[PDB]
Amino acid sequence: GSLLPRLPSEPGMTLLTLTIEKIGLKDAGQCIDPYITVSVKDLNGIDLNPVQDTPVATRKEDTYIHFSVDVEIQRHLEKLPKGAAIFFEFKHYKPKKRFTSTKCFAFMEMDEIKPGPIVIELYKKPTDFKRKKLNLLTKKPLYLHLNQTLHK
Repeated sequence: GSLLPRLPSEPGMTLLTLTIEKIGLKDAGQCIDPYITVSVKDLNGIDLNPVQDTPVATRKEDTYIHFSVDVEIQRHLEKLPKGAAIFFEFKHYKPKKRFTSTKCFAFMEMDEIKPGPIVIELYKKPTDFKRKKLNLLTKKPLYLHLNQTLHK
């Protein structure tokens, strides 16, 4: 993993913690060494922040992988540009290919940052960091479940 510590607080500014609770996937339990890459991209799909990888999740069920990990967003919210989005890319080891593959992704726009639980739908790889063209992974109620906490 490469999860970074919370930034120092700045007066009058706000820091976001996203707790990645779990991810629903039809084939969750089949996914080997699953993890999530969290990035913050501008309108044009360019990294505004350092990319962060969760550690590998070990708590697997048939249709959920439990993470229960906090990710610290590496910029005070008021300093993010209006078209930014936070991406969550679910990655796993493909044993027939012997490499790590991005299976699917979720994202959230700036106007979706609000306290409390949120569920976000998954879109099929390859990740579109401009989120212009999206292919839904499943219509089943299998989502990425997050908790948002806004600090000061």
